[PDB]
Amino acid sequence: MQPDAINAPVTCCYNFTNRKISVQRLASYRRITSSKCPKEAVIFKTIVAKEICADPKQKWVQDSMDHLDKQ
Repeated sequence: MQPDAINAPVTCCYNFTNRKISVQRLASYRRITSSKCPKEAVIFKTIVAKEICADPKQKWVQDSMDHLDKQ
């Protein structure tokens, strides 16, 4: 499949944020799935360039995808 992602760094989330984030401040996102991680997650990159770990299961989270996907 991959060429040789074995040397690629692996990024995982260990806890999730508890405060919802404004759509006006989210710049991007990415899904965390590597089986090397304790669990699935979403990493939101903010307008002030901060990266936050969020629960895939939360509505605010999912709706934030919708808006970034241009809804």
